[PDB]
Amino acid sequence: QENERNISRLWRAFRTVKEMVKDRGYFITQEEVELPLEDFKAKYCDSMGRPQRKMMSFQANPTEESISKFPDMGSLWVEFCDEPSVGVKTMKTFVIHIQEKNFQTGIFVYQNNITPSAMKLVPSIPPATIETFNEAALVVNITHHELVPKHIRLSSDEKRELLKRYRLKESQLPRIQRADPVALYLGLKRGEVVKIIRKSETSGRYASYRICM
Amino acid sequence: DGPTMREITETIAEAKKKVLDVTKEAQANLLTAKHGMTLRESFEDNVVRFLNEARD
Amino acid sequence: LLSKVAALSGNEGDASPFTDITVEGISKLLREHGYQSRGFEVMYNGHTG
Amino acid sequence: LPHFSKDDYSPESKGFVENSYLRGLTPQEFFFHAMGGREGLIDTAVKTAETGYIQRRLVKALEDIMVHYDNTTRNSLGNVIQFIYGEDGMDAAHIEKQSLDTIGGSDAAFEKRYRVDLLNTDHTLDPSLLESGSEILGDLKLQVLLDEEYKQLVKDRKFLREVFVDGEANWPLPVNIRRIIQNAQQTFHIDHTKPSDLTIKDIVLGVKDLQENLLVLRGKNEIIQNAQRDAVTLFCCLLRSRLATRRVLQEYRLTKQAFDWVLSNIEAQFLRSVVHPGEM
Amino acid sequence: KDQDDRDHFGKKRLDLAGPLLAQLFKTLFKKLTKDIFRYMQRTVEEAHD
Amino acid sequence: SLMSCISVGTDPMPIITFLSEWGMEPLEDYVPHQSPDATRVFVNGVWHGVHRNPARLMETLRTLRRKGDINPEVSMIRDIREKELKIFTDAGRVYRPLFIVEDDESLGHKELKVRKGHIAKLMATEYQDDVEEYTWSSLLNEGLVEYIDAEEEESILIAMQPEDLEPAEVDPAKRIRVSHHATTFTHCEIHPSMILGVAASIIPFPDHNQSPRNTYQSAMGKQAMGVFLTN
Amino acid sequence: TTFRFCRDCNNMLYPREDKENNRLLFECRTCSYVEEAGSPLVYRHELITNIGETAGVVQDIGSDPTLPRSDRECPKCHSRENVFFQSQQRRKDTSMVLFFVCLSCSHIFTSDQKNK
Amino acid sequence: FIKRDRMRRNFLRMREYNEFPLRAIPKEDLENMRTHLLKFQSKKKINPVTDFHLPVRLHRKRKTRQLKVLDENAKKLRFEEFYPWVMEDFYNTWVGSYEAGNSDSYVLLSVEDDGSFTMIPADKVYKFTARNKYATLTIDEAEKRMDK
Amino acid sequence: LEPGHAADQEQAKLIRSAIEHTTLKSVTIASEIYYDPDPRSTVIPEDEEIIQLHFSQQSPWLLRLELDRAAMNDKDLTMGQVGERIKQTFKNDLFVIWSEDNDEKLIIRCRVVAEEDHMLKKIENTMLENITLRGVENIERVVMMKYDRKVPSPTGEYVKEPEWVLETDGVNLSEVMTVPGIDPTRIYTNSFIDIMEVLGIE
Ligand SMILES: [Zn+2]
Ligand SMILES: [Zn+2]
Repeated sequence: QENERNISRLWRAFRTVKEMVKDRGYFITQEEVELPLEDFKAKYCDSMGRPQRKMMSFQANPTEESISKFPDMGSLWVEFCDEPSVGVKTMKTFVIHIQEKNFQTGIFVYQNNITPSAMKLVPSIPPATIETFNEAALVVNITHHELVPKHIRLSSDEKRELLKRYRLKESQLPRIQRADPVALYLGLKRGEVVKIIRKSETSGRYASYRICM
Repeated sequence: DGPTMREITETIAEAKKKVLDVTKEAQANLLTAKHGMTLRESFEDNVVRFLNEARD
Repeated sequence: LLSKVAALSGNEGDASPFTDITVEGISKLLREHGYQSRGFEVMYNGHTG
Repeated sequence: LPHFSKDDYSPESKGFVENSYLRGLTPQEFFFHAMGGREGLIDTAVKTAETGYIQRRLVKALEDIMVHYDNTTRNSLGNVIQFIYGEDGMDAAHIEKQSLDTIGGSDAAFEKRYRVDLLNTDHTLDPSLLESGSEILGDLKLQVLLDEEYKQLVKDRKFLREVFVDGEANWPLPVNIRRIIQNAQQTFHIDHTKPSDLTIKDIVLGVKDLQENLLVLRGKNEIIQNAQRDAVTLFCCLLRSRLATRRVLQEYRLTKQAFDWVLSNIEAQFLRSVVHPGEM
Repeated sequence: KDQDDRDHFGKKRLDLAGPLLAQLFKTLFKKLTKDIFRYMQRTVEEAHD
Repeated sequence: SLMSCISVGTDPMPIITFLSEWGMEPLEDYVPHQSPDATRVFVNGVWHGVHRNPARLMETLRTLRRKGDINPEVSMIRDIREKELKIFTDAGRVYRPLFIVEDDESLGHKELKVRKGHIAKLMATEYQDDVEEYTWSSLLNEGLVEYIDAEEEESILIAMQPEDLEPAEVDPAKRIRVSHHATTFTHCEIHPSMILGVAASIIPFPDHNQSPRNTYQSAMGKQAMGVFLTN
Repeated sequence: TTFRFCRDCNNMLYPREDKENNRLLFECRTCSYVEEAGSPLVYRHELITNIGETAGVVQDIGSDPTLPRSDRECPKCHSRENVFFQSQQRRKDTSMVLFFVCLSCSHIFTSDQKNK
Repeated sequence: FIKRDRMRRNFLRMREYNEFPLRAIPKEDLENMRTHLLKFQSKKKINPVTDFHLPVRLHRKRKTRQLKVLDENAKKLRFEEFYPWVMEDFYNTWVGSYEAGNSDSYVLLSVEDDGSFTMIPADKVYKFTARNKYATLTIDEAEKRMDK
Repeated sequence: LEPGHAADQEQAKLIRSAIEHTTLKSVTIASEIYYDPDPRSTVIPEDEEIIQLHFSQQSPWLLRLELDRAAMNDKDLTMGQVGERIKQTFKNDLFVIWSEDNDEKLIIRCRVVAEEDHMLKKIENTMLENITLRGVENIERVVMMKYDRKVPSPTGEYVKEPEWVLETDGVNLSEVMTVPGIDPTRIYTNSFIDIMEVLGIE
């Protein structure tokens, strides 16, 4: 019943997560993404059958090519949360633990909602950041949708080349907003340029450039 | 030409006849409306359908 | 057309909107005066005759 | 109308008009038809009055945007809107519908058209097509070229499938090719039943070369050349299809001067089809 | 019952010259009357003429 | 429209008075539960009371209008389903004349009250210029023709042509018509063409034109040249 | 639903549970008047409502000239002279089922062959 | 087909019981007294004043030269009589109100011991509330409670 | 719908059943309130069968209501799953009974553990309006449409391939997007504002 269905939703979302994490350039194998629902249920569901999220939380490491292009990029930690509404104390734990392991970024998935205090404490560890996603929001990866053309984040060197070649100021680029689902998805930050390849019905391949607000 | 005229005439008349039958049916509550469409909606919809078909 | 008849017969026509006057009725009247019953008429070009 | 008893849904009552204008209308018909006409005059006045006030907004918003020499389409502030006008850089005046031959057709008929294999007996050219076809037969250097070419076309079909989902084979593109061929044929009196003097290395290297002389963005660097390619991508895919070796020799029977002059013109008109910077 | 129709013509009254001149002439004659009264106050309170 | 006219209105008092004498119960005695079926009675939106026999009442009134006792302009209505009888002596209503059809006859079915005798009695007047000058006022006092507003137009039923649609029962050229099946016609239209205004009246055969070409003609006909006045 | 009124207060009676006898009464809060209930029923909403369809039938309805006439015979008196009209309730989903009204016995009988 | 105007030429070429008397009282009595109907809203049908007990009573409960606005005699007199009457024992209380529309035509027929009658014209007509039945006067306090 | 199930009409009907907003008022013919002090025994002679079955301290007031069987059909429902819904709505404060599908008259009765009526009649509204029986909110009148779809053949030319597609009135994109059994990739709405919100700027 409801238990089973909830398991299903949680699984699909979990798939989405790995997908995004690979897209950011962290190493996960195709099969590791493609692990079927039955295997996942056995791996993280208890003998009663209820799933265990605290077992699901896991580390992501950068792919070699990624280290090559973005040397600064560090490893990532992913937590889920079992609490339906996330407590500030749990948030504190996540903050501390990440600072402990010295990851460059962190990701926290919540079930329903989080106390405003916990949200306020999120920007407390520069340069490290905390991306916060809702479980129910991640159920379906958006990028697989037809209307969403492929995105690519860029290296500053590549960027300075872009601006120089078109003779542009950053302001003059078409702008994209941080709250954008895609922006969240790739975990963009301000002044970071993305490339978009949209398939055109006139040119047939049309590049484009945008810059987070 | 006349033979065409009478042919048009009947071609309309039968259309009216169909409409009349739809009327009798729905008056007798024997008509079942298309889902999402109210009964009288489905009625008008049909009647107009027949009519434009006739004119064409 | 109706005018063309009124012209010939010397009786003004009744154009009143809703009546029993019918095109065929006119056509017959006109034919009686010897013109083509639909009002078409043979014309010659002015330049070349 | 007062002339009908209550709850009369017959189409005579609710306004069906049976008589044609030639026969005239009964009065309760006429009145209805006047109601319809009035609706037609009213809405027409509204649409006109409103549509103009849209025309003004669309103008005032878009009035400042022009196409700079760099071919970026960018408004007053210098803000980049499009990195290449219309994404292919082509003036809407010069563009025509054209048939994409690669996108449509069955697997088999497609291969039957574009595939040329000298080693296998199925798809080999008839030698009388071109003067040297006999000695050409079986030669490996050429068969390899044709292999690369054919693979190119196939992978292009894989592409166009991904671009156009429904696979509509007709799209606006510059430079009507069909008319160029026809003009050339009639021009030089291309004579069927006689062998061509075209070599295959002549054909393939002719096309692959001509592709390089189609230019929109003339900048020299990685980024620009990336755009230049992504700009001419589709049009190229059309071109290869129309100039495919089989299609050239079997159908058009072009001679040397014919095929040359065609390559020349295709590029010549092409460059005319690029937008003129300074355009508003 | 249906929502009442605002455009039912039997519920619209037309106003020709008569009703118009009635309205306007009313407010004129009020203004007139009132002015005569003011004049009476001025002459009686001031005892002139 | 040509025959349309605007009501100049009259005084309600004589009507309101007249009602009570014929048995209208004054409002203040009304006990809704005890007299459930009585038709309540409006005059110019003012509700003065009720009446228990609207049928006969409404007959009395209509008879008075047709005698010309009440000014014909007054428009009375009886809504059967609503249990209301409305009256308007008010000014500013619009009304058009019609023939009054009557079932009451020596012979069979219903017929218009106007008959040839009246007609010749009119054209005697017209062609003349014998006595008493039988004219529109006469036609209205004798109850042949009656004025009807849009309100009273609710409760009646109208026939387009007298001799087409009155009697109970085809070349291909003529237009197709409806039937006479309705036996209740209370009123018959004088002539349908009169639904046209002045501008349209000049259009020949406007039935055969698409409507907007009638409109454009209605406007353009106003600016044409032509002799405007003899003087 | 069919609520009564007080005596000499005339006001509507609000239902009062009797906890002593565990039975229902009717109180008038303006006075001491209370009387017994006649049914356990108190409130009925009736979302789907078929009443009002036949509304507006009047003793004089047979005199209405604007109403059409029909030749169908009455099931009771078998008089073929009758007047018909559609459901008086005005709503989108209101069916077009006719209501035939005889001019002899005044009886109301529908045209619906599905449900009667 | 055409319009016929030759109608000048056409019209010229064609043309046990019991009988009890009634009387109008000497007006002196009328001069002394005005007569007024009584009506109750009770719904309690009986309501004879005998039932109403007793003791019965029935009783009603510097500028410079400037402008006055004009008014009628009958209306002014009626308006000046705005203290309505009332009746009690020493408690049941009825409060009346001028009907105002029914003066109209009302003729009184008094049944006297002999079958003959006397007839007096009706002055006014009043409608008596039975007032203060449940006897809660909640006034300003009630409005304040309403402000909840 | 997903490509595998695109041809099936009945799977489609399942999804329509899984989205279109369903309210208790939609299926409710009428409701009525009764005074029945004894919790177990009911004065009503008809319902005594229900008393006999569905049984084998609480409010003296009864709330009772009747459903359209046609509504139970057009919108597929089960008297049980309904009573499930209400039970898991109000939890234990309101006892619940419901009649069988076999019953020619669909009946539902409920009671509760100082002017009780207004509180009960209040709860009646929460029942009709505030209970979403099943499906996604804001959506109405989901229409099955057979749309032809151009799809490559195994032999490579295109083939017109009819498939069942659900048009929809009202828009909530996120949830509908998440519902299992559909194809999240091709989902579409005609209001771009939401496309912007959910799927971003591009
Ligand atoms: Zn009371
Ligand atoms: Zn009968």
